[PDB]
Amino acid sequence: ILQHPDGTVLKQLQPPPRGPRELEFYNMVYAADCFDGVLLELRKYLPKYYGIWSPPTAPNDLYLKLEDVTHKFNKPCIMDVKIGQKSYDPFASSEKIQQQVSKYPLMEEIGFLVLGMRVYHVHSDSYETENQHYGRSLTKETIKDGVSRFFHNGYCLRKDAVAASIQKIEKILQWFENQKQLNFYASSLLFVYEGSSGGEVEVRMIDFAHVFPSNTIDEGYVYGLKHLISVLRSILDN
Ligand SMILES: COc1cc(O)c2c(=O)c(O)c(-c3ccc(O)c(O)c3)oc2c1
Repeated sequence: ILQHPDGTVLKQLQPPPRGPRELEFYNMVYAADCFDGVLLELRKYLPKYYGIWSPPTAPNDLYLKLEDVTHKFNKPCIMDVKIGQKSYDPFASSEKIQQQVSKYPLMEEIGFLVLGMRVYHVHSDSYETENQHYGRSLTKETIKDGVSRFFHNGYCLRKDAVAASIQKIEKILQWFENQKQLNFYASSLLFVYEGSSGGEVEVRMIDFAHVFPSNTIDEGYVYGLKHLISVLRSILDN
């Protein structure tokens, strides 16, 4: 993900079929002639999309030009959380389903997975980062404390950012409770708050290489959001 100074990032398309599917998702949602109310409302929760991009001398090399959701922050604290009970799509082979469930076998039980975090610590004027193995190590016994770490700045728990995150997730949940036309697999929520207020908190949906047409509620995604809200809610009692 290449960061441009003008507040928009360039996300390289994943290899096929994943990159192409993510391009068609953004194109569908941000279609200039779209008047589907479900899709127009969905735009509120995604990074703004500026179209396909490639370097002038390299039309082979495909990127999505997207809003940098951290741009308005001075010391952004960033957490990426995968949502859903299944991290594989409805058309995966048995081998791939097994590979995806083995990556984190608690996905069905918990409904979400912390992919990484970058947290600003006030006393040291520095960041502490957690990679993919942090969230994959969390169980039902340790998910609450695992999530809490994102909101602890070295001297206090940022309950303002926790409460704001609940309020922003709730609008996303309401969108999912009022649509029956898309199911989202291996998609995420990007959380951002100000490390240096309630407070600039940004919560945005990202990662759309496995979004499919459907006739039903995305039950796995709803389950994940609800459980994530419940965990964040319990953190307010710390
Ligand atoms: C579909 O994918 C997207 C779309 C986006 O719009 C952003 C985005 O805006 C962003 O800041 C980041 C990001 C930047 C720096 C980090 O350290 C980090 O963990 C995430 O990832 C994105 C991914």
